[PDB]
Amino acid sequence: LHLTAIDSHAHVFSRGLNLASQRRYAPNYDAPLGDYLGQLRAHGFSHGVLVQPSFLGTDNRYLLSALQTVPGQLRGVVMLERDVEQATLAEMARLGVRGVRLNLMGQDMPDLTGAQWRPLLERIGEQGWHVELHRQVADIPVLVRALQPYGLDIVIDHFGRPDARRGLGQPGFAELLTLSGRGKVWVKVSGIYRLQGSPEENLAFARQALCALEAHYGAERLMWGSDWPHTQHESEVSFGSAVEQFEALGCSAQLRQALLLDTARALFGFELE
Repeated sequence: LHLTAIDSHAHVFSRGLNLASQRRYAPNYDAPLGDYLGQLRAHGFSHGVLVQPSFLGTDNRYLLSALQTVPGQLRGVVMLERDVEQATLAEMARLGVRGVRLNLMGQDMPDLTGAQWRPLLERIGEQGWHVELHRQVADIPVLVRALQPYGLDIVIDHFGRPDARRGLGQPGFAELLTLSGRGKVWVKVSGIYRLQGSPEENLAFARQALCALEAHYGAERLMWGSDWPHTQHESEVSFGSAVEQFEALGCSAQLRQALLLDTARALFGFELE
């Protein structure tokens, strides 16, 4: 109910469904809506964004089913097949999805400026949906500049997935702090435990990255994510250990309100107050 704080980026999926529909990539434990909702209230956050989990591909049935289960409380982003009709996009936005995630990371580099993607890029544009990116920082500036012309919001995952043990002048992060984003570029500060480093190194870099990122994009463009249930890091990370890392960044009260509410509240339209 009360819009106290918003968690952007999170996944849900049932072990019984991952066993009944037969999947094998990264499905073992169960991440039901209830658990996530519990972990949310348990740490403050009242609203969240369900992002489509990679191992489910275009099947957004569970995400869609969980959005209706708790109306208004969640928004979530999906993954769409190459050619999709506006009809289904509208019906999804009506359900609460406000963006699409291409999600490459460990996938073959797509040519967004190409013609085999435009058919979809136009569909999401007419709906106002943003496009979520997830790939090495090295490729981010190229994917961003490709979606740049389409005039739509671009959300970058996990600091841009740079290398914690490489500095801010990294091959991809550098262009990021100098990118030409007409305020249409968002960057998510989440899952620092993915920066290919030690929990103490990623944390040191996450600290520097934030200050540099906000200095170029602004607080109204940075939002915090839990990345729950933290896939491939379940043993090391939990919702609480993720918040604790947030508290560790040492963000002033102002930025925290932007990273935990204001920003995400705008992009996903959580117009509640």
